[PDB]
Amino acid sequence: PHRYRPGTVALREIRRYQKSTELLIRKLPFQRLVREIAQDFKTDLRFQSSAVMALQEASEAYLVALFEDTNLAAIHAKRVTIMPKDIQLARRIRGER
Amino acid sequence: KPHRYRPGTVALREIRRYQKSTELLIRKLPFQRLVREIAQDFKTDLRFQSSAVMALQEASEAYLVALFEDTNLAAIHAKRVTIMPKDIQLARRIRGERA
Amino acid sequence: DNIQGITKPAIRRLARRGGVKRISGLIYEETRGVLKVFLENVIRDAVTYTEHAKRKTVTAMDVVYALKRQGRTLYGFGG
Amino acid sequence: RHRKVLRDNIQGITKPAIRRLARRGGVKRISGLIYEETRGVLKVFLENVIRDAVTYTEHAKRKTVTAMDVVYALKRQGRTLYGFGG
Amino acid sequence: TRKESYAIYVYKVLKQVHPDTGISSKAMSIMNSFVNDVFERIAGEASRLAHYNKRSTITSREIQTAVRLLLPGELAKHAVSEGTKAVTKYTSAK
Amino acid sequence: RKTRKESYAIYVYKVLKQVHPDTGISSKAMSIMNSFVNDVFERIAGEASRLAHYNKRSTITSREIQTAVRLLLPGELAKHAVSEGTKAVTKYTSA
Amino acid sequence: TRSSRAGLQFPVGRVHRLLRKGCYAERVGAGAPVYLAAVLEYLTAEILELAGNAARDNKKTRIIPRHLQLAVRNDEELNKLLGRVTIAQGGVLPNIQSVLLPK
Amino acid sequence: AKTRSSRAGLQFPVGRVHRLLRKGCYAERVGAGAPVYLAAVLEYLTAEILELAGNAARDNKKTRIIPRHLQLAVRNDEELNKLLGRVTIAQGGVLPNIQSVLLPK
DNA sequence: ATCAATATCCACCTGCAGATACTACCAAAAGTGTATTTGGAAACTGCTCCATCAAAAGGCATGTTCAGCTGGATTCCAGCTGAACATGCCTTTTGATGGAGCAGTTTCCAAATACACTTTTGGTAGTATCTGCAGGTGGATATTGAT
DNA sequence: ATCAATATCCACCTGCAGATACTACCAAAAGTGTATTTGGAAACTGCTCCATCAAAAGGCATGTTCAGCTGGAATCCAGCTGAACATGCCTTTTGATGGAGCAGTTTCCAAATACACTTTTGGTAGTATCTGCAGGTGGATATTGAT
Ligand SMILES: [Cl-]
Ligand SMILES: [Cl-]
Ligand SMILES: [Cl-]
Ligand SMILES: [Cl-]
Ligand SMILES: [Mn+2]
Ligand SMILES: [Mn+2]
Ligand SMILES: [Mn+2]
Ligand SMILES: [Mn+2]
Ligand SMILES: [Mn+2]
Ligand SMILES: [Mn+2]
Ligand SMILES: [Mn+2]
Ligand SMILES: [Mn+2]
Ligand SMILES: [Mn+2]
Ligand SMILES: [Mn+2]
Ligand SMILES: [Mn+2]
Ligand SMILES: [Mn+2]
Ligand SMILES: [Mn+2]
Ligand SMILES: [Mn+2]
Ligand SMILES: [Mn+2]
Ligand SMILES: [Mn+2]
Ligand SMILES: [Mn+2]
Ligand SMILES: [Mn+2]
Ligand SMILES: [Mn+2]
Ligand SMILES: [Mn+2]
Ligand SMILES: [Mn+2]
Ligand SMILES: [Mn+2]
Ligand SMILES: [Mn+2]
Ligand SMILES: [Mn+2]
Ligand SMILES: [Mn+2]
Ligand SMILES: [Mn+2]
Ligand SMILES: [Mn+2]
Ligand SMILES: [Mn+2]
Ligand SMILES: [Mn+2]
Ligand SMILES: [Mn+2]
Ligand SMILES: [Mn+2]
Ligand SMILES: [Mn+2]
Ligand SMILES: [Mn+2]
Repeated sequence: PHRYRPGTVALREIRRYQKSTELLIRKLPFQRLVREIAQDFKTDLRFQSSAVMALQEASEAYLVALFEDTNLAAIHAKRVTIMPKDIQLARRIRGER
Repeated sequence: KPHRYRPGTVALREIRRYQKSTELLIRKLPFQRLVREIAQDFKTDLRFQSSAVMALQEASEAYLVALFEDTNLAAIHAKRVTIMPKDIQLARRIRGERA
Repeated sequence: DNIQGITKPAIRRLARRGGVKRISGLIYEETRGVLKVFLENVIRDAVTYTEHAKRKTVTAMDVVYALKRQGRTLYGFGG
Repeated sequence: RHRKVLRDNIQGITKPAIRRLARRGGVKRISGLIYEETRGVLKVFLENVIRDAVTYTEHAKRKTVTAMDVVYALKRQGRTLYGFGG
Repeated sequence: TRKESYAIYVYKVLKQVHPDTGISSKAMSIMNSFVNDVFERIAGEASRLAHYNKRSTITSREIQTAVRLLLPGELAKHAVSEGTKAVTKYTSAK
Repeated sequence: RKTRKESYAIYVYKVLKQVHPDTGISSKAMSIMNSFVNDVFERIAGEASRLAHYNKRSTITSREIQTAVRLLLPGELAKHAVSEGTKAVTKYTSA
Repeated sequence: TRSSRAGLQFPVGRVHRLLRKGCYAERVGAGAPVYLAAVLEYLTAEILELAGNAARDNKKTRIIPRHLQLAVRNDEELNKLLGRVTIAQGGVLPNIQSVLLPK
Repeated sequence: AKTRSSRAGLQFPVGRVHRLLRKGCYAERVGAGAPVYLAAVLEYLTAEILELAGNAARDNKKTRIIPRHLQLAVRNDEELNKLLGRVTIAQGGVLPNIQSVLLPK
């Protein structure tokens, strides 16, 4: 059977997702996460449709940029595999932790 | 057979000493000449209140110290204990000061 | 759970858009925590603007103002 | 009647001074190339703040950079400074 | 020309929490700018709040929300409580 | 009865036709441009405001906007913006 | 109209009005709204010009968010001006660390 | 005649705060309660840092609070540290802190 | 180098969501004029504090030597993480429907603004007088490092 | 462990930069009372758009297998970077001055604010039309990866 080497399909995905703009997290699961979190600050809250979309657009852009910095941290340690220590390093240096 | 502390012992002694004090670490007059030189290249005939230069120095020293903490973390992340230019650059890129 | 609704595949897609090629098994749990903290800080501020205006509906503007004050200005929703 | 030419003053930020700053920053070992990297980083930092401070000075039609000009310049750069007024 | 500072007031509060502790001129300057800074942040946030809701008045209510938006966790809870208390006591006069 | 909500959309559209007569723009992209204009407006008016206060002035003039621009826009972008701003005031004053 | 006198497409009158209501300063000079409207116009043109180019480079006649993202991020100065800004539905620039490439 | 501060039971100047809110142009009108609430919040935050700073001074066998004490107070308190995360206290220095991998043996 | 398996790209089409067009109505925005009110520019000039210069001298930068131990290069391989698939679970669509609650009006009063006086008070000044603590000793104690 | 070279610690003491004290002055600040104006809380309510349900449709997340190749452990060693030393330079300190220029006090005019009245738009709606390009197909050919 035909089998692509480890890494070859990942490079394809990167090229594929860096070219597109669609959101990469399914909308309903995200909308559920949003509602439960808000419920802890005020109950019986309704959300405009655009309101939830703004939160997804912001969260995804935030996570995407964080992975960029996380990637540099892993590459800095002479790796090509991101790990928790890479995300932590990036957040610490950003001034988030 | 003179006495010699091992490599790193005096460095640690210095870290404790400097983290315990608050005095400026760059000589004053030299720093002031640097400020006058740079300012002069932007605009000629400028005078400086002495406290203006001191404010610049406190800010610059606070900035460099914090940057070295981050750089130090970048080196340790790479399993080293020796900071290098690549660590300062990684720190500045992540902080959002570089490309 | 709800945070678990943010799937491994989606997290990998995000990473891919971020230029990541190889991912550690532990990254998925680390990311969820990061995403949760991000949303709590943004949603907390939004709801606060919502409570201030005496509304029971979080508006896009409430989110945009929350993102702006968190230093993460967003364009395209009333900014 | 005239002043002295100012040049190469960035070398006034000596190797011993940079070591000390690194020390306050928790650094134990320093590579030989750190010293020129640091001068470069400081020069950029200084040009950016001084450029703003002088802009405030010129806006007020003064020829003397005040501590306040520096403080406002640091503030707008997101590096608020306490201790010199404002 | 006269330049105002919060120094005499900072000094009163200091004597209240540490009757036998003094404060250097430099520390006091740090305190005056800390007070000026927090004031600006709260006033600015309140300002925006009023605009967002098309109100031309900044009331204790805007200040309260600005305080919840600006201070973290506990500092907010305590600042908020200390603030409403002082308003309630103020309105119960004259 | 619906309250009028101002936007820079029509003015943005005009400027688009001068630089690219045959290209259009989606509504979502227009919303972004509108967000952009409002943002810069606020950044500039804000610095202008502070400049006036730092100098014990109560009037925001073209000098405040100009200095505000030098402080906010990076290098070249600031040179040109200052250029456009001055050009528009001289042409406005002598007319 | 004040805009035509200044030679601008942007609403001088509106800009002026927005400055007053903003409580930016007790008083607002006459030149201020002009200069500001001119600056906003210029920045607008700058971006539409580059985004228009990004759209044609993609064989398209209509400017969408993505084009604005490419215009801004591929420009050193605009990128800086908007370094803390998120353009919705803009995505990111194609970019892969060389150490992750094949062989 | 009595001050609005005493009426509010405050050390901080309610009259000055109210006056500063007007001169700042944060809105057209400023309600009577706003300066009272703001003055009290500012008084409280001041009290909180002076409390912690006075203690740091005491731990260093000093009776006079200096910048360093204000810095120790701020950096050692999680919430104040965050409220002042982008602030630099001149002559404050830093917190004694050495990474473990750097310690001998 | 050869050859099979997918992935990737370009040309040509179509349906349709999203962008145009015109007409219509109108509360609010702009502009034109006329008056009145002022910020803050132009002058003059008090006097703060910034640039400079001299001198003395000792803290600290320089430039070297020497060798400890860290970074960098290799070698290996255990095992984690990517690729490919069979499964079938639950997100996506949408269309319809209550109906919650956002947003537009109209009413009306507690509260804010505008002014005139009268009473305080915080900020400066000009002189005087304590004091917490930096900085230097001296001697006891805690570390570090060679054996 | 033993023991020596040094750094660290801490009680003691002294000089003085810096913090307190006092008395005066007073422009600006605050508090007090009234008079007049209104921002926006209330009470309704029209209808926009948010939450649910239904119900397939199948797109895409799961759970497995298998093994490629990556991360991390072990070793080895050249030479980079720290510790210590001898020198003597240039920064720090202390004073002394001249006068550049920041900042206070008036005088006074080009503008800005304030209102009235007229005219012009930018939005919001409805209704009818058009069009760039997402989503598919078909067929060509690039890119991978096994031999
Ligand atoms: Cl990890
Ligand atoms: Cl390097
Ligand atoms: Cl003007
Ligand atoms: Cl109020
Ligand atoms: Mn020069
Ligand atoms: Mn073939
Ligand atoms: Mn082809
Ligand atoms: Mn073809
Ligand atoms: Mn005047
Ligand atoms: Mn000396
Ligand atoms: Mn020498
Ligand atoms: Mn050797
Ligand atoms: Mn090693
Ligand atoms: Mn192994
Ligand atoms: Mn297959
Ligand atoms: Mn209802
Ligand atoms: Mn309402
Ligand atoms: Mn008094
Ligand atoms: Mn001592
Ligand atoms: Mn001794
Ligand atoms: Mn003893
Ligand atoms: Mn002394
Ligand atoms: Mn006395
Ligand atoms: Mn009304
Ligand atoms: Mn009612
Ligand atoms: Mn299954
Ligand atoms: Mn194997
Ligand atoms: Mn490897
Ligand atoms: Mn392993
Ligand atoms: Mn080597
Ligand atoms: Mn020795
Ligand atoms: Mn002069
Ligand atoms: Mn005159
Ligand atoms: Mn029209
Ligand atoms: Mn038609
Ligand atoms: Mn297509
Ligand atoms: Mn085909």
